[PDB]
Amino acid sequence: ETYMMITFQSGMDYWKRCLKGFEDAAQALNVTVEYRGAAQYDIQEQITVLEQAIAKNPAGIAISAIDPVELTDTINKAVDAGIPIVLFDSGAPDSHAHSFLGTNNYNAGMNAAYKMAELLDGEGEVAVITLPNQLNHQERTTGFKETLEAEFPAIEVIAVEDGRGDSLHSRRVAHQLLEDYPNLAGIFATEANGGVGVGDAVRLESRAGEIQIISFDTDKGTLDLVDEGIISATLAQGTWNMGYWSLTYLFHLHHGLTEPQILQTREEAPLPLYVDTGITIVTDENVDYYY
Amino acid sequence: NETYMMITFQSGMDYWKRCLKGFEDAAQALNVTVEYRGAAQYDIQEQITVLEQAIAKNPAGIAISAIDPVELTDTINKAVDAGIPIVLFDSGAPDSHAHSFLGTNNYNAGMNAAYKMAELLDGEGEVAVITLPNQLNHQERTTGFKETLEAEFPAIEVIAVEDGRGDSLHSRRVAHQLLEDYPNLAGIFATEANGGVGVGDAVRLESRAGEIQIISFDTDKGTLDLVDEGIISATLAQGTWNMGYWSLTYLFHLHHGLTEPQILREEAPLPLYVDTGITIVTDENVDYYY
Repeated sequence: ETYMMITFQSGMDYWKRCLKGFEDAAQALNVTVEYRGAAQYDIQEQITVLEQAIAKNPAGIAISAIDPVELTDTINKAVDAGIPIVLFDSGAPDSHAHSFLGTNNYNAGMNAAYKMAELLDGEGEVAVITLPNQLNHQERTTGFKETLEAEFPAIEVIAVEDGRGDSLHSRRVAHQLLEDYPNLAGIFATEANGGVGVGDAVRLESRAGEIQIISFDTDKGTLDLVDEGIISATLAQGTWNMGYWSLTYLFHLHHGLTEPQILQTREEAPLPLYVDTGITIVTDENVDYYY
Repeated sequence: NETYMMITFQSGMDYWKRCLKGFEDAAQALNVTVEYRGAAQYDIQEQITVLEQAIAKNPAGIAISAIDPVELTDTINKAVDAGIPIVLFDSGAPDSHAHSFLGTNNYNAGMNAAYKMAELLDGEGEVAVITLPNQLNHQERTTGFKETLEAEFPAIEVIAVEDGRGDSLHSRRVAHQLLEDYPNLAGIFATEANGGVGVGDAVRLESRAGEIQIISFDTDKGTLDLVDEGIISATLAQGTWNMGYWSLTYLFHLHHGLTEPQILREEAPLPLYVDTGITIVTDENVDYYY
């Protein structure tokens, strides 16, 4: 009885706490886990990994989909094959997977808006560095923007720019933003590499902490920048929760412990649709517990 | 004697039975006891007292559906301050310090209704909504339905949203008057079970019994009968077994400190929200909901 976790950019640190929750639930439940993922950020490689998982016919699969649409046919394949499968971290809303466990990215952006307004005393100019073509980053940016337009009319969003998931690139972008906008007070990076490059731009310009910076996730570089007073806050996603509750949900499904709802098609919906695994604000106040 | 309490209002109504089934199912597996208590009427002060008494009992946890999103917050926070795990299910209290909420996402339930209406109408036509204008859960369904129509389905216009008052007879009068006022009306969404019954009955009394598409809410027998009799096109069922089972499971995790919480220096031990799902029920699956 083995439950499989499937990722992308599989060696990345973000997954380590996902996996830990997953192994904590499995230890609790006396079952086995196997970790897998595409080593690169490559859709066809994640399709191969998932296809390979389905072929071993495990007790269940938890997967963070690299793309909300281009993995769907493979996900439904698992479902069709009678394998319990849940999404975690990144979803595929049109697929037939049995649950999604992860961040409400709109609300995450809303959390960042309130934190920003607090750091700026309710006024000032802000910018976003994000990934304009990724849906989770788009929701993050819309949550932030819409929350500020709604609750903080004295804070104004003056740019949303593309940090390309790349620190050097985000630094050049941040730097250009600091030139173009004399009174820029705050920067929200929706993506970790973006925040690191925004922190390097502010510290290379001797402006730590004149410029308020909010970033995402808890990579060591992000936490070092926060511990050093450069990045003001980072949003930590509930990765342990994703792992612990995905496993749990897979186990329940596998052992038929739920009373499924019955669809028009007479197929079964044995799980809740969505588990919001939370978001934590990390500042120097709490940075220590996140290493 | 490890005991989990489920607290409701109008506690004897059929809505709750499947929540309690779910709760009891989780307890049985875990070898723990449950108690079911509630305001027997629709009465705010009554539920407050029921919850104060539960707190006094010092259970291993409390799951409660809050009769009012505001008026129960101070009592809920008393449970929290007393060190008793407490989760909301079904009807929330967003401003309280409760540990989690397990329940429908009403905006999304409205959106699901919109997609199914769109499909029923081949994406075009006049529709009306019958709702509770001053209730937040009903505002959310109406909004989710309208904004999904606005954005995704330009050729479907909702021509009216009407107050059904939770009373069918009134909703009958309303559907009838709607049918007179809008000759080309193709559909009606009722966000509330009694509106849906009133709409159903008006439609059959006018022998429109399949040229007006009707979507309702919940799985009251009155509703499911109209679905089976081809009068109601679909009804939206909440994941009430889910609510009870995962509430119990979450309280048990809280009570025993079974999670790794996120810090701030105070711990956040549970996922904030569990979306327990909405299922579209037509004559195709209606049999499984009795």
